[PDB]
Amino acid sequence: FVNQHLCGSHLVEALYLVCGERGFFYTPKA
Amino acid sequence: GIVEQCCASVCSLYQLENYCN
Ligand code: NA
Repeated sequence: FVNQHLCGSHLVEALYLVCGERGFFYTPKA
Repeated sequence: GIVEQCCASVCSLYQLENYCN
């Protein structure tokens, strides 16, 4: 479900789901 | 950044996993 355009909360929810308990970092300004 | 890679263009599992801890 990750091979599409994922923006904003849609991106953060894909990160939350794929990463699990490992957690993630969301740095929108790169 | 992830926004260029996943919102402005199509994302992939490889790119997402790159932001997991
Ligand atoms: Na891309």
